[PDB]
Amino acid sequence: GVLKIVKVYLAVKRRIQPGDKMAGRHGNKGVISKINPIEDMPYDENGTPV
Amino acid sequence: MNKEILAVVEAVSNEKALPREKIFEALESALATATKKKYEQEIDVRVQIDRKSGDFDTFRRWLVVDEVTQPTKEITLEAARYEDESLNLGDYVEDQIESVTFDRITTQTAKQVIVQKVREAERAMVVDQFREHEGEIITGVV
Amino acid sequence: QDVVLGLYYMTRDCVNAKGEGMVLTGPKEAERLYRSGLASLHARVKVRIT
Amino acid sequence: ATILAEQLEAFVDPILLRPVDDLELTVRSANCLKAEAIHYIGDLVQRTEVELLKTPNLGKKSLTEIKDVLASRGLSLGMRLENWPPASIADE
Amino acid sequence: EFLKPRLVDIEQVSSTHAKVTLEPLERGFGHTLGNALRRILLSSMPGCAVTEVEIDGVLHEYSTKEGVQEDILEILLNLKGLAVRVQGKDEVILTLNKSGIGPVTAADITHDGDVEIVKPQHVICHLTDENASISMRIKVQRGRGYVPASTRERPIGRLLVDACYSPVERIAYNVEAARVEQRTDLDKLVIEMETNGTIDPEEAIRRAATILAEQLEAFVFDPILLRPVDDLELTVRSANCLKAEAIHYIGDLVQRTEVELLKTPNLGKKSLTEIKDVLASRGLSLGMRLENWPPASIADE
Amino acid sequence: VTEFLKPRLVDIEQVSSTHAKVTLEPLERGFGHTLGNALRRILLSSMPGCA
Amino acid sequence: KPLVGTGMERAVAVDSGVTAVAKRGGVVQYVDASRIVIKVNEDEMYPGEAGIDIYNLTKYTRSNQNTCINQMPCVSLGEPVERGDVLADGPSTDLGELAL
Amino acid sequence: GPEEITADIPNVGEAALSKLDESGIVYIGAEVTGGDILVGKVTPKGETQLTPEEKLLRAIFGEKASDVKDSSLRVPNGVSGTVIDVQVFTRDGVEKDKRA
Repeated sequence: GVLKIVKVYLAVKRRIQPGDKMAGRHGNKGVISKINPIEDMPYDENGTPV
Repeated sequence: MNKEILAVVEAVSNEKALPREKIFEALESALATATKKKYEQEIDVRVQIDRKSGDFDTFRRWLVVDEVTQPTKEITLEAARYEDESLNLGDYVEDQIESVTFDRITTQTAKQVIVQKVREAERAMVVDQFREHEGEIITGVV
Repeated sequence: QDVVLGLYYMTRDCVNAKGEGMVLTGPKEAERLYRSGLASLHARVKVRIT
Repeated sequence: ATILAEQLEAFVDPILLRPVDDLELTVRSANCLKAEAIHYIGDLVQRTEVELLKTPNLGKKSLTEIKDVLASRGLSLGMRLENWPPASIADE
Repeated sequence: EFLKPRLVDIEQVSSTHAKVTLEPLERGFGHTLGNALRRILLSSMPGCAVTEVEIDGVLHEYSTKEGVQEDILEILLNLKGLAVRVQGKDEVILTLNKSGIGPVTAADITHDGDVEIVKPQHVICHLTDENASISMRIKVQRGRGYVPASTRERPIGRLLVDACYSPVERIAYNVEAARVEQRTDLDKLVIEMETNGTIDPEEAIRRAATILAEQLEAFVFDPILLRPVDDLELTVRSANCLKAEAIHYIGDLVQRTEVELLKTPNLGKKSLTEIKDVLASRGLSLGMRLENWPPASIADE
Repeated sequence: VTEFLKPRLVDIEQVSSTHAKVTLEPLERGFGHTLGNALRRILLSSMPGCA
Repeated sequence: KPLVGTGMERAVAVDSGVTAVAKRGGVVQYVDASRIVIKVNEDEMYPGEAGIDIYNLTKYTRSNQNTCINQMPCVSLGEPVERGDVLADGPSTDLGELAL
Repeated sequence: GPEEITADIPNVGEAALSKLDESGIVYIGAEVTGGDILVGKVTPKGETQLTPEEKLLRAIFGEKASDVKDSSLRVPNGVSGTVIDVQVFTRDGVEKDKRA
């Protein structure tokens, strides 16, 4: 007792935000807590921010 | 042709002396109207009124003219050269159609708008009634 | 955890730093000497505290 | 703030001129006009729409595309040029 | 009497990045102006990035076009990295047409009379058949910072990319000691920036100093309306001009516009001068709108 | 593109005449640190005076 | 890619089934985001059933964990490929390695 | 009676079906928000009979079943997206509509 089935595929693009879980490959987990600007990052004596 | 509207045509308590055909046209736009802000610009009050049919499918228009107004309906003598000069000047030739909304199972398509259109028809009727007298020494109660 | 590391690095001492054995008229100019770049965070010093 | 501010006072128609092929419509709409040896839309504006409708090189869908292009009123507005150039279109 | 910084040498050592030089500076101002101008240049500079793309035969950005070995999403990333200068417009629409086997470089865009591509070797995608051609419209506009797609499209054929309106990449200052001009304890501020070609370096340091000096600019019931028109210090004619329109309080004069009073000949030429003299105190006829009479301070008790 | 948010100091909540607490709002994102650091280094490092 | 891997990435990538491993080596004829055509070399080729292989890649479709199992072609045109070799990278792969 | 999965229904707005086609199913490519309509679906409610009040409203539509309602599929509240692929399966015997 069904006439027709309509299936629709939504394609969300989820970026990153404070609250996602990132982790390395050794057990160092962590909730990313603040997405800083570029300027606040510790840079070295070449210029590149970490 | 389910002869659904045919029986509804002659209801006709208060819509007997009134423009029966026009009322159906308004009802069709109310069902196909109401929530119709897509297509190209709006809806289409005008529609090929076929008594036998009953549910006159919403038909559009092209309105042959000679100017550059109302984009949707714009025809010219140079544009009518493809149809072997069959179009004249000032003709309301139709060359497009539209769509409705299910049948009677979808109440509110023309129900609020259907009553709205009915209301508009009633307003026109009241205007005609007041024009019949056109000012007289009548009384009334506050 | 982070805050006890910040305190344990702050209130400690080393046998030579910038401003070893200078004398300071209060804790306000102790922080002023740390911020301007004339002493170190752990450098033993006579202060006058109340 | 006065010190820091004193340390900084030593620092502080295009649619007709475009080609018919450059139009947003398909290549057929441009080729309908280009069949009469037209490369710029200024040449399309130099000729009347009635004169284009009297030639079967344009099609029925090409007429609708021409209407869609003329809806912006930048081309096919029934104008007359000297040959190509307006005064703003001057040689320098 | 502080020594003032003046730009001395702009060493354009490569096409992208340069080394501007500030000299002289008293001691302490090197790190101050260095960190300040670094943070302004990385924060907010006017860039010229891309916003919308409309590939012709593509409905949504997750599809694939017949005859190009990259997806439409990868074409959007490669167009997001496009380094382009505009000159006299807010936004601009660039047009791309390319047909044939091989790459579609960034020099295949039909350039307008003011848009200038600064790196024409930039690959977008690779066409890979004899009759398989892309034909797109690109929308490039000014901006400031990072404006993503989620914050800000009407047909289904537009494609929104993110917008990184930011011309600079890496700003590094290196303070160092200064020679003669016959005084020691002076400093030189040498700023090596890293532009993507869309911003001149002296223009960048000038806009950064203008932004910072703009930020330091921050510190470097009416009793006349409630009173009657006749209670005014002017003559009785000035009050009677307003009173001819059945006005007894100056609040009624403030409720109506001066243009509405000038459209009535009940007021005279000298009455207009008297009204100007009354409005010079800015207590009445300031173009306000009341409920009818009463403000909140004018409350009934 | 150049017209930011421009602040003005909303209050000077002061204790006795040689001590104060001056606020500033609204500043564009990331400019609180650059004005605090610029004014801090200028006041704390190089002011004219006598002692 | 992993800058610091263990060399075990190619076994996990190729020996799974997310990449499009070449069956018979040869010369690529037509690369596209949809399909990849290999022309089989003559020293690997059957006498009958003349034979040039077509790999229909799996474009954007739903996985079980609501991720996006894509395949991207990683070969150029006119490029030689050997038997037992990656042609199309899969999800979280790069040139036949394993990039999580 | 059975259901109806054509265009809109009643109780709609220009914002009720401005992204749907003429047969209910959302387009391929229409970037939707959280809480729009993807598939428009109306079912039945009361059968009753022929009311005297709305005699010209219950006969003009030709609904001798009717009183249909509203049960359209909606994007669940919170997620955005872009409709990339639509499948329509039809049990055999049923009339295929124009989009099928």
